[PDB]
Amino acid sequence: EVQLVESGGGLVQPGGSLRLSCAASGFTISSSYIHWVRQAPGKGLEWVASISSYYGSTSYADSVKGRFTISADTSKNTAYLQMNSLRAEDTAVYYCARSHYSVWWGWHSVSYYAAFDYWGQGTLVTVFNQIKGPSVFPLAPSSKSTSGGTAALGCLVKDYFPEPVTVSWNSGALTSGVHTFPAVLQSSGLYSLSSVVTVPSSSLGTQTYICNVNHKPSNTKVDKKVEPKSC
Amino acid sequence: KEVVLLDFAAAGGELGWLTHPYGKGWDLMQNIMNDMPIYMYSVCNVMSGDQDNWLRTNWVYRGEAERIFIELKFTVRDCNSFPGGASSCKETFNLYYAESDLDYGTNFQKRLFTKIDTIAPDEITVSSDFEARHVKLNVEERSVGPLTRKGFYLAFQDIGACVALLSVRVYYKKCPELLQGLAHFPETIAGSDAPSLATVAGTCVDHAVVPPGGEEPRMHCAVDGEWLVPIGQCLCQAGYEKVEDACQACSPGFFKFEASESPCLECPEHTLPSPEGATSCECEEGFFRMPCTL
Amino acid sequence: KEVVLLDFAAAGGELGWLTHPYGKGWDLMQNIMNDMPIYMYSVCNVMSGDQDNWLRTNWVYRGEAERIFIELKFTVRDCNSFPGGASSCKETFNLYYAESDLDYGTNFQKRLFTKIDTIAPDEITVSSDFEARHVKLNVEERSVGPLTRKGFYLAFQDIGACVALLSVRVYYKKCPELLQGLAHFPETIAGSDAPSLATVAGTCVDHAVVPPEEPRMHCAVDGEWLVPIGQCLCQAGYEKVEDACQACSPGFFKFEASESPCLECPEHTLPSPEGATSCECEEGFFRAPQDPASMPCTL
Amino acid sequence: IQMTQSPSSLSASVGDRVTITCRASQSVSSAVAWYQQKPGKAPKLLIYSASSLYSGVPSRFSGSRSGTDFTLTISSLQPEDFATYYCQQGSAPFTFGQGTKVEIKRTVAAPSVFIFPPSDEQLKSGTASVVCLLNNFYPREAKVSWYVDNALQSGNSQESVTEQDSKDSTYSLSSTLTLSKADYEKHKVYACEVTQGTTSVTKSFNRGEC
Ligand SMILES: [Mg+2]
Ligand SMILES: [Mg+2]
Repeated sequence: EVQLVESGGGLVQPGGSLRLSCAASGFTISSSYIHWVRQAPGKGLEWVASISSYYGSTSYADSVKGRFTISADTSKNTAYLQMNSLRAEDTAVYYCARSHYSVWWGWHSVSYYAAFDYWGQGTLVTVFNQIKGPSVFPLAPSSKSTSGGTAALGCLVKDYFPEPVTVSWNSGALTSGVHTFPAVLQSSGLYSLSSVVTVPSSSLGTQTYICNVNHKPSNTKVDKKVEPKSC
Repeated sequence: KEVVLLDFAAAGGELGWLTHPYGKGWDLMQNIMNDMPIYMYSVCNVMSGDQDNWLRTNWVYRGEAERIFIELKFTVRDCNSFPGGASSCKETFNLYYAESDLDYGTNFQKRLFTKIDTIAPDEITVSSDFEARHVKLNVEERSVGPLTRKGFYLAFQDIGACVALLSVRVYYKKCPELLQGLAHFPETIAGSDAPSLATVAGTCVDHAVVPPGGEEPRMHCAVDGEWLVPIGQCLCQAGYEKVEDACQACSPGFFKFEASESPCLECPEHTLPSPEGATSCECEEGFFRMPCTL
Repeated sequence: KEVVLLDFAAAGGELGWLTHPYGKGWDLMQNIMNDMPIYMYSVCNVMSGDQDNWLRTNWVYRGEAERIFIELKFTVRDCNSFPGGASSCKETFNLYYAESDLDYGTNFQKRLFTKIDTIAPDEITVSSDFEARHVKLNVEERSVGPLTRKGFYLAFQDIGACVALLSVRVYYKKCPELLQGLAHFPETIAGSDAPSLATVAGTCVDHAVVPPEEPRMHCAVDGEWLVPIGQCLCQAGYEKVEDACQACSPGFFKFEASESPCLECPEHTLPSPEGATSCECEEGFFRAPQDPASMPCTL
Repeated sequence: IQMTQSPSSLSASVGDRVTITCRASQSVSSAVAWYQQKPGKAPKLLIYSASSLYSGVPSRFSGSRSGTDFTLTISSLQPEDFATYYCQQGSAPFTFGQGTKVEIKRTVAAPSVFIFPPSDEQLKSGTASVVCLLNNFYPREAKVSWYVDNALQSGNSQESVTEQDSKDSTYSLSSTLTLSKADYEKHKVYACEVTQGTTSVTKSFNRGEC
């Protein structure tokens, strides 16, 4: 019942402005605080802002003090965060949550305290400029990958920016054995990840395999079929 | 003395108490700064108005209590440190009470509760942080009496104030068993208002007797719990003297025929040393009866 | 009893009282209700906040007062009935007091004023109109003591409430000249708070004599006498008629000082005359040696 | 107030008692909480109030504490969990913990190795990126080496390791030898050696073979 949903993600220019909205469901934001917690890529959680829509009290961290502003349209049970002057450091995934208010220092609501009990799902605010369409190549099974009753084929996603890249095989039907690797930031400055799927070698010549690389940050939809080198 | 009838800092929420506006409104709070959980009640509904928040205590057993005293320890926020208290914020709570012969519980009837007085803080909790970093303990005390039924209820009505209730004590006074005047006066109860309350008589201590032509020992217990105005006394009997607050036998060579608290009188002229605890002095060998007439 | 030391409803502003925040703040008002409810002070600075308004009374002469009592009659607006009391409206005022040996006047110098308690109404004057619409006069009472100097000062601190000061009474208790027990107990002063513990004696009334302890009554803080110890007794030849010893009627005598009414001459003695102490014997009838005035003059 | 954690990361077998401590440097009240965030997933509450277990959370999680040593403990291990575990102070800052990467163990598995040459279309762009795959292996600790004509290549390889699989608790590593068109076509034989423990398997290919 108590649900929290975040929307407003995307890519904005360095120093640009974005707006994120947390839609609250199953509860009244008047009887709880609203929080915003970001997660930098590969690092821990960091608290950003708090608001007190019943009281209106606010609080921000010195990381985003002044630059970030939290608001609560109490008429629609919705909280917002307006980020201005987005920095390359600010690129993260922004979560929203709730907790009780407990106006007295150290005193907490014995009947209604559950520290950050309900949470959102995560929205990405890419703060970059460089945009690179993804280069896709096949990883052909061959005399090397024929070995046994099990074969190995894959797709290579090279020199793209910025993240993320969503990879699905054969329109998302081939899921067993699929290991989609994390990207590695090459010396060129563009990320690179490779997706591979393990399928029986008996199905190489009869079952066709297609990887669906999707790079929505660049509005690109690549459909590549992996064909055995044969030659 | 004081016989405590209710303390909030003894059990978790005194292990009880009701919040009339169901879940909303008053809510029992607690902090565990140390290994001593400190329970407390609070309400902070300032920005709404039209507030009818109540908190009723558990049925206290009256016993022999005739006047109960109420000692509240609390803090109150500024009503001004929250921007938005526009014509909806007050800084006073009203203290009520109801007298019943039977415990009811969870059936708080807004109607049946008589009011004592509207309390207010003498220090206002002001702070920059929303959590209110430090504290200002207000201490005010009222009394209501006389009480008639087998018990009573206490109530706490709020009209939209940010108050922090930390303790609630209910006690009655009692005069604490004096023993002065060679008379053991038992411990008795206090009165309602301006009374002569139960001027409990005394009990003559060992070897103490009221003078034949004298009034019996009586001391007036008062409303505050203090004994007052000794009337009458016990006096050490013949052969005994007042040593501290107990009659002691006359030392050898001393007598106390005159039944009084006065110290032992010395044996008169030409008399054999009277033994311990002597009454009138036995005359001496050959001396016949004040000096034994020579 | 009560000896009043200050009343606001006696003269126009008692012909006095100071408003420290210059013109602004407390201001003496007046209305002409039913026949003459007049002379009132008020402050209604709700929409400002940060209010330090004071009102000082005139130096009251302490006299023999040892504990003074303060009886305020006032009304308080809602703090809610005016749209715009946003974080600037409270409903409590703080009552102060200072003890001084010298009348000063016009010299409230904002530091040296001790506080009694922050009062608040137990009934709030509420109405949907600026002009008060049948009021609810709050009545609360405090006391402070013991006093040391020849006088004292009262103060009224406001933090931005719409209050209407209507009366201020200052009195001290006094035990009111009791006469029971055939003793004239004088009218005396009250004590501080605990105090009593005094046995202010009485004066044996005419033809009343203490039996060969004297009557003493404990004056208390509340103004009530307490716990009589000892008594006066109507002397020989007198009887207790109402609260005064009266002479024995003709045909009656009173041998000794006692509470007993006049005894009539027993027998073999002519009726003892008015106010007699001893029964005069009859012709040939003689009062036997053991026989007292109470026993017949044996023939 | 500075919340700190230790250890930064740990690995243990199934059935092992584990503990991670959140050092509250200053007296930030006493209300704290412990969470655990799946990499790339929404977090869920584990325990709060330093003792209050979130309703439905498995009983193994426990809110132990020693002064400012607010810490979490798990009895042995069960199907779920195994993420990077974060604490959080319930005071006004709400500063969450820095995390502790926990790891489920697994019997040393079979590190199957594959290799892919650069495709035809990539060579026309002037770059060659050879691929070496380690599929469903344990532990991640290994030694991956590239030999271009029996010459160990250094610096031109990128290694990426996925997260632990749910079913078999296995890893996946990818070594990427990146070259140029002129350099790839000038050599003949390319091999990828993986040295895990005592076994050193090496898959290879030849340019003029398919
Ligand atoms: Mg009152
Ligand atoms: Mg006070």
